[PDB]
Amino acid sequence: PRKGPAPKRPVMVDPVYGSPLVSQLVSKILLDGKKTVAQNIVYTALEGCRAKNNTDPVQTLKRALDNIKPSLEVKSRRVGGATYQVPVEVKPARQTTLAMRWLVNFSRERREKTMAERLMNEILDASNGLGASVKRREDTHKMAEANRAFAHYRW
Amino acid sequence: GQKINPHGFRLGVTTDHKTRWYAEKQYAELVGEDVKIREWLHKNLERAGLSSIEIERRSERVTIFLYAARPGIVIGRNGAEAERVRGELEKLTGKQIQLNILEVKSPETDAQLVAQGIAEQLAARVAFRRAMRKAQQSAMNAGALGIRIKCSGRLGGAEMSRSEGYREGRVPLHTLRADIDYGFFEARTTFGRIGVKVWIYKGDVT
RNA sequence: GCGGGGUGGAGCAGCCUGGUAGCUCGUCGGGCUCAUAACCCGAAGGUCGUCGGUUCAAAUCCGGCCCCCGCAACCA
RNA sequence: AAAAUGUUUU
RNA sequence: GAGAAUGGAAUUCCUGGUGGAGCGGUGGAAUGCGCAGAUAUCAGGAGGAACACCAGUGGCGAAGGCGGUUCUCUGGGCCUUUCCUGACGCUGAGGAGCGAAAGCGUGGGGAGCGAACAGGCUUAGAUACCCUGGUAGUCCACGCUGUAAACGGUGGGUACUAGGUGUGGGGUCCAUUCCACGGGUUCCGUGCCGUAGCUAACGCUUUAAGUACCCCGCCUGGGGAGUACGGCCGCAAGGCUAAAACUCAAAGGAAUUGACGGGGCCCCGCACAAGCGGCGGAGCAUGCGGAUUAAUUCGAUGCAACGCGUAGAACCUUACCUGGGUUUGACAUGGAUCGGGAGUGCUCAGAGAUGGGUGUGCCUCUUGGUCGGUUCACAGGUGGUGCAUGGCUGUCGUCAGCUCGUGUCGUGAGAUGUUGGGUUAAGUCCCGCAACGAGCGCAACCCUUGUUCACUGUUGCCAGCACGUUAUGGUGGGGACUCAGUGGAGACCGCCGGGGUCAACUCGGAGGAAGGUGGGGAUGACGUCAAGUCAUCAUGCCCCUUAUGUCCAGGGCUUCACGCAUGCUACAAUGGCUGGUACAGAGAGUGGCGAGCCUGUGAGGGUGAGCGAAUCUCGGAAAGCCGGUCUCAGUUCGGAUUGGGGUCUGCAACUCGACCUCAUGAAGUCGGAGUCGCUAGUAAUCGCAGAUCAGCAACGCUGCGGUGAAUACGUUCCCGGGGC
RNA sequence: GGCUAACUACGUGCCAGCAGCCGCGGUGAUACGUAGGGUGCGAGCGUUGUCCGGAUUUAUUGGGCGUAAAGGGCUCGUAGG
Ligand SMILES: CON(C)Cc1ccc(O)c2c1C[C@H]1C[C@H]3[C@H](N(C)C)C(O)=C(C(N)=O)C(=O)[C@@]3(O)C(O)=C1C2=O
Ligand SMILES: [Mg+2]
Ligand SMILES: [Mg+2]
Ligand SMILES: [Mg+2]
Ligand SMILES: [Mg+2]
Ligand SMILES: [Mg+2]
Ligand SMILES: [Mg+2]
Ligand SMILES: [Mg+2]
Ligand SMILES: [Mg+2]
Ligand SMILES: [Mg+2]
Ligand SMILES: [Mg+2]
Ligand SMILES: [Mg+2]
Ligand SMILES: [Mg+2]
Ligand SMILES: [Mg+2]
Ligand SMILES: [Mg+2]
Ligand SMILES: [Mg+2]
Ligand SMILES: [Mg+2]
Ligand SMILES: [Mg+2]
Ligand SMILES: [Mg+2]
Ligand SMILES: [Mg+2]
Ligand SMILES: [Mg+2]
Ligand SMILES: [Mg+2]
Ligand SMILES: [Mg+2]
Ligand SMILES: [Mg+2]
Ligand SMILES: [Mg+2]
Ligand SMILES: [Mg+2]
Ligand SMILES: [Mg+2]
Ligand SMILES: [Mg+2]
Ligand SMILES: [Mg+2]
Ligand SMILES: [Mg+2]
Ligand SMILES: [Mg+2]
Ligand SMILES: [Mg+2]
Ligand SMILES: [Mg+2]
Ligand SMILES: [Mg+2]
Ligand SMILES: [Mg+2]
Ligand SMILES: [Mg+2]
Ligand SMILES: [Mg+2]
Ligand SMILES: [Mg+2]
Ligand SMILES: [Mg+2]
Ligand SMILES: [Mg+2]
Ligand SMILES: [Mg+2]
Repeated sequence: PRKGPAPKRPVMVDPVYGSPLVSQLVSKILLDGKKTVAQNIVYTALEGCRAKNNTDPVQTLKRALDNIKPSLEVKSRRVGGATYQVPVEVKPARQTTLAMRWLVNFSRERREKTMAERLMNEILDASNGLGASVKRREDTHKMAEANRAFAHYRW
Repeated sequence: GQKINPHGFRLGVTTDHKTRWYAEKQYAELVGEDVKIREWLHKNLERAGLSSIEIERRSERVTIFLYAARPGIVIGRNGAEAERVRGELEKLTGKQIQLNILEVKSPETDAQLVAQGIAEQLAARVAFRRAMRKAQQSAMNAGALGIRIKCSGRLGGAEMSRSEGYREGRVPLHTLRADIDYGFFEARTTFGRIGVKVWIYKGDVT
């Protein structure tokens, strides 16, 4: 807004796994205002993760988030009579938000039956380095590199 | 066009209701008789000049306070007119009416009578500017802290309608603790009717 | 006489040969606008001048006819 | 970056 | 100023070397050029034109104008004490000459630039802007033309009338020098500020647009028109001189205040952006346009009409249509006049209105209440005009503004206050200030919510005490807790620290339930839109009066090739079905809310307590959790449509009600261009209650709580607005 | 209607018409038409034409030319002043 940066609500931690990441994940799933449904989905996905690999589900979620985190992304610019795609570096909070949003959206887009282990499959694939989320991260980075010539328009 | 009634705005806060009775199975019919009483009194006692009609009820007995500038018309000769109006009131309602008529200490300060007089002058075809200035000057001679008069309509018998107004002093319409008396009347002329609104800032109340 | 042309509302493609009738504009319905024009998104629109023949099948092939063009209609 | 127009009430 | 020679850089072209894929150009591109070697790069050469820096705040010229250097020729200006002539001065019609650039003639030259032109782009078109090319021309010589916003839009000469302060030129004086730095002073320029004065104002003001005198040019409303005719000039283009008819009642100058700007600076709002969920597609509900109809009553029409007047159209409502009745009328008020019943029960005819029967028939009193006719007055109108109005409302807009008194400035409209700096959500304050003040707006006072205290204790509550049918605060009882509802307390940048010239404010911290306005509502300034409403009411005028009044039955307002708008249910697995099991708030109720039991598959029916309600009832909250099941299927998704059987309300559910049940099982696979809402207990979703209401087309509206997010770097862009 | 002394009703409804200029008439017309009333004049009263005035709007008395119409593009110079 014009007035200034609005305050941010503090992020709570998940009672079970003790990480703000899982709370952010459930709040991102969180369709229709059904917190209990969303975190049932999230807990089921994390338990499926620890079932298929011995490593900790919170650690595998973290690894997936780092594999989906974008470093820079392009935004539209109205310089002159044509629009430009100016690449801009992404702050850690913004990139965590982008990673979570992409993870959730592509989990919803996956072909498997149930959301819980659609999200589980997507998390495992991202942690390994595969999947639609990682593909989108690579594509956005590729397009930022293609339009890298406009790094001097940053303000 | 977009201003609230001052009396309704301050109702319950500073000013009080004109009717004081309680009934929960007859409420509508008591409202109807009250409407009949007020319409009858207004239609048949224009000459006296009615500031307010205040209605109370105890048990099938109605009490009417008539705040009038000149209760000479209401009382007639030795209370004959008072008796006849009371009798018409029993005829209209069917209940025991106890009617008492009260003065207004400063008719030049009560807004309703001020609108009464301004509308009467307009009907008698007095220049509206002169009438408004006279009412304003009289109000401030009495000692009101603020006057505001607005006459809207075919002022001076013209074709287009105007909204001419006068004011000086202070009339804080937005202040609830401000004691603002509001009056309105309609001058019935050969050219429709003129709406005269008067706000009078009596002072500040708790 | 010789040669060409006639296809949605208009102007133009589809004709060696048969089977799938296209582009532009306009018409109509919806956006954009205060409103119109412009622009944006969707749709309808010609059984092919007419008669007859060929052929399983004709806008297409063949003939007659109607309309529009061009050319020719010359030598004393 | 170019991006037009605004009949006749009484 | 004229002539001649001549200097260097840069562009272009040429030749050569090198080197290789683009170059160029724009808002973006393309035309164009380039492997036949461009662009680039280096060397050499040719040619034309203009002269960076010096260089402006400056110099010169009668004006137009004048910038490389050198030489030749030449014009004018300025100063000076002596010197000379002795009014020889000034201006100047006609006339003559000079006169930017473009243009014309003959010849020359031609690098760059560049009308015309060609092409590319943009565009609805683009005979343009922009791009690539490019001829006259630009250059030279000699002529011609003779016009410019040729402007200081200000003719020349002269004298006088405060200053202040830059700068160009010539003298002269002074001190230290025995230069020059410096100061003065004088004469002539050239700017700026500014007094008197002048001007309609803007402004001018010793360089006058001041005060005066001399001479010249010129003006007499705007167009027609600097045009026609004639004449002169010219090679031509054209120039000069210069009307009239006709037509308009203005044309115009400066300035003021507004609005607007594809003007600036500074700001703000879910205005973008960042996000989440939608609408536009499907079915249905609802409003409207259109069409239709005997009627589809009327109003609303960009935002600010379209789930709007309607918080309830089967009759009624109802204003519309067909038809049937009625005429002082369906209803008022007042005079008379004949009266005693009025008013009604049962019946008859009728679709009903209504009409005919039959029963019943005033209270006072000798003159009232009540009705009757005949009239008489009169009523009646949702008939017209919202552009005759009042009232009420929308709206810009919760936007931060809009004005006044006095003073002052200006001839005046008008200005100042109300500009400026800082700040604020705020014309909120602070600082300065020809302003000093005040008013309506902002804020606060009000309601609600968040903490807490006192008081009261039922119909509310149950910590300690005594029983209760096992059981229910059921019981005696209790003021503890909760709550109910009255009255208080509490927040004020008040405290601490920093910033802030200080000052307003601002940042941080403590305390605290709450901190910088804590959240929300009520509240809508001066005015705008001839905004809406004559249909809520009221009303000016006009219109109807055996009809535009009024009564009634039936019909219509519910039509349907279509279009728009607001919603609802969806398209499924974060889901459907099924069993179990938790947690609300706010409300309503006597023709009402109805428990319990019985009956039915169910809507419901039959009985039927209780409660005018902190008591009784509506009552079940739903989402959620837990178990089972379905397994991605146009489905065990979706529930449209259609067939059957019903229930209830109502005089009456055909047109045209809701609901139950059985069967049927449509489109719909997440929706084109476009578009909407929202910044936190919000969006999203989940149920509940109320108004109107016999019933209900309610999925609407107004509220209520449950669950409960993501995101806001930021102001560049879109929309609206605010100050200057 | 104002200049300009003297106003109302009825009829009409941008029609009929009025006007010297400004303008009037679109349903309340002091501006049209009529009537009552009024005003100015009066054996006259209006209209038209023409002239002067107002017009300092050709300014000798008595105007102007920065931006309102108006300084010649500039100078030289003849008559003249
Ligand atoms: C037609 O008669 N003459 C010619 C003028 C006129 C005369 C009397 C009236 O009473 C009205 C009008 C014009 C209309 C125009 C209406 C229109 N509207 C209906 C959409 C409109 O475009 C707006 C608006 N958007 O603002 C309006 O102003 C409006 O509503 C309005 O006020 C009107 C009137 O009532
Ligand atoms: Mg021959
Ligand atoms: Mg020469
Ligand atoms: Mg320079
Ligand atoms: Mg200069
Ligand atoms: Mg001598
Ligand atoms: Mg000459
Ligand atoms: Mg030239
Ligand atoms: Mg030439
Ligand atoms: Mg030549
Ligand atoms: Mg060009
Ligand atoms: Mg010049
Ligand atoms: Mg001139
Ligand atoms: Mg001269
Ligand atoms: Mg002079
Ligand atoms: Mg000087
Ligand atoms: Mg002058
Ligand atoms: Mg000429
Ligand atoms: Mg001007
Ligand atoms: Mg957005
Ligand atoms: Mg739809
Ligand atoms: Mg309608
Ligand atoms: Mg109407
Ligand atoms: Mg209006
Ligand atoms: Mg209307
Ligand atoms: Mg307030
Ligand atoms: Mg209107
Ligand atoms: Mg009416
Ligand atoms: Mg309807
Ligand atoms: Mg009650
Ligand atoms: Mg907000
Ligand atoms: Mg007079
Ligand atoms: Mg009349
Ligand atoms: Mg004269
Ligand atoms: Mg004259
Ligand atoms: Mg003059
Ligand atoms: Mg002069
Ligand atoms: Mg001029
Ligand atoms: Mg001159
Ligand atoms: Mg000349
Ligand atoms: Mg002489």
